[PDB]
Amino acid sequence: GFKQDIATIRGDLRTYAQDIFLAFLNKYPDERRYFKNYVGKSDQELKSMAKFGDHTEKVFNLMMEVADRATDCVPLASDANTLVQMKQHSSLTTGNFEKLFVALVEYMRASGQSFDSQSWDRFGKNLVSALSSAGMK
Amino acid sequence: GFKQDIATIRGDLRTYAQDIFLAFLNKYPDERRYFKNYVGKSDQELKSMAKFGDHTEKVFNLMMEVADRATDCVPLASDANTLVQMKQHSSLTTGNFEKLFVALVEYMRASGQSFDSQSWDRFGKNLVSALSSAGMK
Ligand code: HEM
Ligand code: HEM
Ligand SMILES: Oc1ccc(Cl)cc1
Ligand SMILES: Oc1ccc(Cl)cc1
Repeated sequence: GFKQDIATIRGDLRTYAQDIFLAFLNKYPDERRYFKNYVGKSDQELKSMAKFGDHTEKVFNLMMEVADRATDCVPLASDANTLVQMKQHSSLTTGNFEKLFVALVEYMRASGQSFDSQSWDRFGKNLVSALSSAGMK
Repeated sequence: GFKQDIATIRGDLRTYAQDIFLAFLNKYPDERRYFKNYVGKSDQELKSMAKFGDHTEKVFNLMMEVADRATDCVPLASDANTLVQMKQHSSLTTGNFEKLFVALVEYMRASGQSFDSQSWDRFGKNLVSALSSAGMK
């Protein structure tokens, strides 16, 4: 289930992080406007940019911690508050997060691994509600 | 064949029991709610818990006894009745058992071992029928 999925992702995190974030950017190409120098590039081109791998891994490092600190897929209020207050997130709204989780869930349902995709959908929804509660537009 | 599979499983009952049970919960995550003490725990966390290894083994011990007592993958009526009237199975339906055997067969097919998967599928089918006859919804 959800807890084991965290361990699964953490066991091969860079690969899962890149593949999920790529799924997100390919599903929602206009989301590249938040990220400098990602436009006009194929997956393989992105994966060879030093910053892409480093940054995507850090995002998923933190996502796994938030998920791991959750109870029944409900994140901590302080984790939501940190995500809202991060300067790197100043121009984001809940819809950015919703779209990332739609892509994440769709990646999980399509993959060879027995992810508990329904729990990640719940977690995504609960995170969006928490971000809203913490003051994200 | 089926008889050898019973010997194989019995030979390392702890491991196979835990492996197949987890394959079951992974394929059908909603089933975890029947085991409230296993909720929100990783696979390694679960294996450190006394009752997880002990109770899952006891489940598969009885499964093997039922399997061994069967003729041509047809279990005894008395064994089916034991399963229906166990207090722990009061809120269960044949669908719970179907799912366990679907996962068990999938596990067998995906393992590198020459399990008689078709026989376990048939055993599962015959047991589900027997449970129904014994009054399980
Ligand atoms: C649970 C979901 C998310 C987590 C845990 C998270 C976490 C992080 C972390 C840890 C960083 C720092 C990375 C670094 O400096 O190397 C970062 C940066 C950033 N994030 Fe988020 N993030 C999430 C969702 C999103 C979403 C949905 C977007 C927009 C679609 C976004 C946009 C950005 C941007 C623009 C930066 C700075 C530029 C960059 O790293 O390329 N984040 N995020
Ligand atoms: C042929 C298949 C099955 C056999 C032989 C079997 C046998 C057993 C046995 C021997 C126990 C007692 C374990 C102990 O406490 O020492 C048990 C308990 C229990 N079983 Fe079943 N079972 C089967 C299928 C299922 C299924 C499909 C479910 C639900 C999805 C289920 C749910 C439970 C629950 C909730 C308990 C009590 C929890 C616990 O033991 O900690 N069983 N079963
Ligand atoms: O640098 C990155 C990489 C992935 C995400 Cl979701 C956000 C920022
Ligand atoms: O504790 C347990 C473990 C597995 C099963 Cl089927 C029932 C109870």
